[PDB]
Amino acid sequence: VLQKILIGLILGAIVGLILGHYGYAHAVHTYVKPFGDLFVRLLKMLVMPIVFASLVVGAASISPARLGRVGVKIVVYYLLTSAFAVTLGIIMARLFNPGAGIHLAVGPPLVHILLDIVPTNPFGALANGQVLPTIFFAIILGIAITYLMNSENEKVRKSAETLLDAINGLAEAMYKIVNGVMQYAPIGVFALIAYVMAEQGVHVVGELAKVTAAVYVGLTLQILLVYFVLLKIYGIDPISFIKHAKDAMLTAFVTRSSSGTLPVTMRVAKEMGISEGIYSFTLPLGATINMDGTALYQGVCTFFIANALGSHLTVGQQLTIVLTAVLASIGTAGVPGAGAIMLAMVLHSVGLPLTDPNVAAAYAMILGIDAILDMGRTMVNVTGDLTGTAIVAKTE
Amino acid sequence: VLQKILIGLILGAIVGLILGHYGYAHAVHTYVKPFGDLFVRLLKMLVMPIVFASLVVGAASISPARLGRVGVKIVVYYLLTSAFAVTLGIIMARLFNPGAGIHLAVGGQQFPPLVHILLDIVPTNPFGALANGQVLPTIFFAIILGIAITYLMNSENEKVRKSAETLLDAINGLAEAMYKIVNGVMQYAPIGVFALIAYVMAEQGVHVVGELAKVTAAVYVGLTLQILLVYFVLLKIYGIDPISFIKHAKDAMLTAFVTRSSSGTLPVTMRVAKEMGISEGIYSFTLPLGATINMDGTALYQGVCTFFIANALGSHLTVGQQLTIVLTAVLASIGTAGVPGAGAIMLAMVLHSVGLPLTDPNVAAAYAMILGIDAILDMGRTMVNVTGDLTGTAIVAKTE
Amino acid sequence: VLQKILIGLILGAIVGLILGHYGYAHAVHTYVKPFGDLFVRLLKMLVMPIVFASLVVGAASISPARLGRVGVKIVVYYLLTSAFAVTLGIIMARLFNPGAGIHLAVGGQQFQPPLVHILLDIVPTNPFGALANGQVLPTIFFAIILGIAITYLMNSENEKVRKSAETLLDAINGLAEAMYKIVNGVMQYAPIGVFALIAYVMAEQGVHVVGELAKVTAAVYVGLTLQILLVYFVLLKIYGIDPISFIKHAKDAMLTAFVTRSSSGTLPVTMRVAKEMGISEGIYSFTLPLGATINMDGTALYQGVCTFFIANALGSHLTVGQQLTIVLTAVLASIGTAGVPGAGAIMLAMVLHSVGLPLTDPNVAAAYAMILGIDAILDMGRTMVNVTGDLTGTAIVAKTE
Ligand SMILES: N[C@@H](CC(=O)O)C(=O)O
Ligand SMILES: N[C@@H](CC(=O)O)C(=O)O
Ligand SMILES: N[C@@H](CC(=O)O)C(=O)O
Ligand code: NA
Ligand code: NA
Ligand code: NA
Ligand code: NA
Ligand code: NA
Ligand code: NA
Repeated sequence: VLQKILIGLILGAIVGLILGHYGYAHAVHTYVKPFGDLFVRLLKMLVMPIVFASLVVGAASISPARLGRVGVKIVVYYLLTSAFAVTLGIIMARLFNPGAGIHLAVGPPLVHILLDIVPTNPFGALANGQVLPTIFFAIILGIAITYLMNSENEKVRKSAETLLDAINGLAEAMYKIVNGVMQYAPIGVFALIAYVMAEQGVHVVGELAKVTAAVYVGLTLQILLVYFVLLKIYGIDPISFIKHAKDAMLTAFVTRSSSGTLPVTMRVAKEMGISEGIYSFTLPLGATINMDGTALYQGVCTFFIANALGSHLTVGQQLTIVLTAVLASIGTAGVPGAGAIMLAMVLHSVGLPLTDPNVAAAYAMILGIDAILDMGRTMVNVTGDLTGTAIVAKTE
Repeated sequence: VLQKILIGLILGAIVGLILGHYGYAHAVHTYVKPFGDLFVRLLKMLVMPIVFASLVVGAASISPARLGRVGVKIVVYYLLTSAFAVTLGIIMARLFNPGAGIHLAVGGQQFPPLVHILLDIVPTNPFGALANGQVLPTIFFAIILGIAITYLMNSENEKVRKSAETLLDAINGLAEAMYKIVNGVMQYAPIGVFALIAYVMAEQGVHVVGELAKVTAAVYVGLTLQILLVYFVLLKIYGIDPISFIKHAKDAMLTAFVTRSSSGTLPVTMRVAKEMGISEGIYSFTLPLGATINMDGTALYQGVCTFFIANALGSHLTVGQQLTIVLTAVLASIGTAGVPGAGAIMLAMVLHSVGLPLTDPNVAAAYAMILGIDAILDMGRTMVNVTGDLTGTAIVAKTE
Repeated sequence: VLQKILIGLILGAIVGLILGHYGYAHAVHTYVKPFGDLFVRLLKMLVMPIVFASLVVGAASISPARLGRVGVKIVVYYLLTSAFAVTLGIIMARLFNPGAGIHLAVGGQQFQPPLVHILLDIVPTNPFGALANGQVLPTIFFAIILGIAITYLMNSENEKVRKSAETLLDAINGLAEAMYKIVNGVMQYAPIGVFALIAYVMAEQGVHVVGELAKVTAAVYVGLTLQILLVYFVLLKIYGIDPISFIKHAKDAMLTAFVTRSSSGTLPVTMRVAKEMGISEGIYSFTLPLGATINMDGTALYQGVCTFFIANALGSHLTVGQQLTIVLTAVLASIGTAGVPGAGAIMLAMVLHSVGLPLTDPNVAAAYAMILGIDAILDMGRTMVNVTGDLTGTAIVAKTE
């Protein structure tokens, strides 16, 4: 069964939590966290081909619409889900008030980012991660192929259908393998939370426990208040959605890599019957743009620091968190650290840099339990993609 | 229309030239030169696949000849076109005499095994070579693959011949698809172009005065006379209509001028070779090769710079052994890469050949004057570097 | 003919040996060793595709067995071949006793991996990366996984799935095939390539094989010869395969491996000898690349006979007892040692700190620098046996399945 995951997740959360309370953070890290990393190694392996392949073959569907409309749909969808997510985490940090005790001890060109979506060598872009420029190209290829196939010349249309196939052969094959790599997941998962529990979990106490609640409640309320709602309204069964997306949420949670989860996310989109036309473009894009769980986490962390330091958090202009949280979320990468790291950009937005070494002394507190906040946050980052995809998949 | 390029090129050259006279070199650079770079990003994207694919499928044609003869032809073609080009630039710099005023201010200054270059043509990992630019080793391998494919298809075993034809197809699928795209990316060209000369005009253009204007003339007149005196002529004699050639190569010459990347123009140069009906067997090998070997417009620029410096410093430019420019210019040209600066950079090698290095900090004070308007000289020089590939390809395409 | 190789190897060994006795180590290196390197460049070129392709198509054959059994077989084969090889080189260095004269001159001086963070590295994180940056091993791991997913994709109820899948599998074979076509052409260069390659090593390190260095060399090559006759010829004979047909077939791989000293660079030529002696891509296209970095038999001997050379010149008792700890670590070091044309030297260090005599104690570091003075001589021999052991094992296991 795939409750062997929950058997691993629960057993591991427990076995983990215990062993780290007894100073064996290092019996774990040296002994258990390779099996958790192995699992990840595998899932990374599949991300590059599965993404490329499935997007070329996902330029099956209509050039100007689908893509055009679907992009714009999903983009618009993504923005509002994220712009909401922070506001929800603002409200969570006005509710829980994480910062009384005084912070104890002390001690990119934007444009030259947009241009970087258009690769300069697509084999480069392939061989060095780089989902986003890959996406951009994989699309352009898959479209040129469509047009090649409706050529009058039938040597053109011969080879073109040829190519398009092998590419699908691959995309398909990746999907075949994401099934096998899921067998490891119970062990993979067990080992992964075993670590984070026996490590940062035995540190979630006092005001750190306070902030953690303010996050995860916010994350829960993102789902029920936004996803379940937006699903319900759009006529899709929320509860069927969860049942199907169980596998991606668990990987995303446990891995904390949105980008690492992508194959498993994409195979959940396949096996809930959406078109490669949609999912194979919305998913990778969203996998780095729709960080809903980050925008909450960042909105609730800006507050945590500005409370321990005791600014008024502008009773007025804290929309400039909301704004910058969005912006930072969009920027934050899909690796299992960067929301912390990027939180900085929404901090210098509220005017409290990691230079004023009390700020830097709270932020370092936060960072002490990031991988805890990460799991939750990540899982919601991914879910937001599936929701959005699914919603837009039903609109088209 | 593709006169929207000329509408962009002329509007941009003007809008540019003006704004840079009014100290807005930075309103441009921050606001207009991304659109120009976007265009380039795109064209870079295509170069790697288009080059690889088209050459494997361009090992359609006859193994020993075609390739063999065509290589040798185009190589021989390339050498003499370049060896001429410098001599034409020598004559331009004896004509215009760019160096009376003494290289005034001093102080603002500047800092390969040959064999371990030839060996570097044979790649050690063809996916490496692919994923890291590297046209030349790619070419080498793409050929070798394209040939092994031909031979695989005439195998007695028909599972061998099944899969082989299969592979060769998808590869063509791609090569084809790239060509489809170089058509789309051409749509951007008018904006792309407008922005790209908007920059160079509003930047180094408002600096082309006095003896800098003098050297520019002696280059561009030399570049014009490379066309009329060598291309138009070598085209006419070989029976191809010059004026149909220019009409067809209007797109590659405009990209190359505006981009200044020989190598970045390659897809558009290769889709001009296709749509003037030459064989992938020829063009998909002569074009990439020449795109980094047949720098004619460089060898002129370098011959006419060596003279500009040795005039401002006032050496006799050896009344006798300035053939050692001619020789080294060739050698430098061959070497100079297809990126949008290196003719300047490489000019150094022909300077230390005439015996005046960038150490003697008056030399390095002229050479830094030159470098002040290089992108002006680059547009010109680059366009001629590409044209010379088309000319030679076309000429040799007609001989075979 | 392919005796134009032997005509080049012999002419070159001679022309080389002579010119380096007359201080023209640099007339050679500047003039002859490019043609030797060109040859290598080419063979490198083919390695990546040939390996990848042939393994995906090599996941023709049965998923659970073949692979399963063949792996375990070849793995088990490999261990014992190597574990023997050192013991043979132990015995060679008890026989020839290379270390009387005290390590003269001190002051040559060199400096001094997480295992688990090696195993994890076999599973690539981006297969295009792995491909584009050498990295045979993770490539293997993935190429298999691909080739198997392909097999299963082809027996799908959906026949659009089974359409494109067979499509893909074909082009991949188109390539594999095409590489093999080319390893034939690149063999044409071999006589020149070979001539130039030994021309170098002879006119360079060969005019240095004198005295105790000649002593150790003998103790190596005799050990290497006796690895063949005593182990290969034997294990071949017993398994019913004709040794002398095997040698006839593997003549081309052995000569490249010897002359190139790159086990990994020889791989196309080795893999095309496996093809043209009629083994399945199912076997050879997995056992050959794996072994090309794991089955270093000629290394484990060289390393066992080098530990002894140094421990003799320094005069330790070489533990009359626990020198099995060489045997053990030599295996481990052999397994680790890469297929590039130096690393047995470099890795010998790990079996030295195992016997407790590091390159810090600068007389150790003054012997090890003597060894290294003639490594490329020991390398040719050692390497060729590293490859042979792959063919032997492949062939043996190829006949078992
Ligand atoms: N690990 C997170 C990123 C973050 O920490 O912000 C994710 O992939 O969603
Ligand atoms: N940018 C030129 C090189 C040069 O300026 O010499 C070209 O690529 O053609
Ligand atoms: N050159 C050897 C490695 C070594 O010298 O240990 C080989 O490839 O087999
Ligand atoms: Na996401
Ligand atoms: Na993000
Ligand atoms: Na050129
Ligand atoms: Na050049
Ligand atoms: Na080996
Ligand atoms: Na090894």
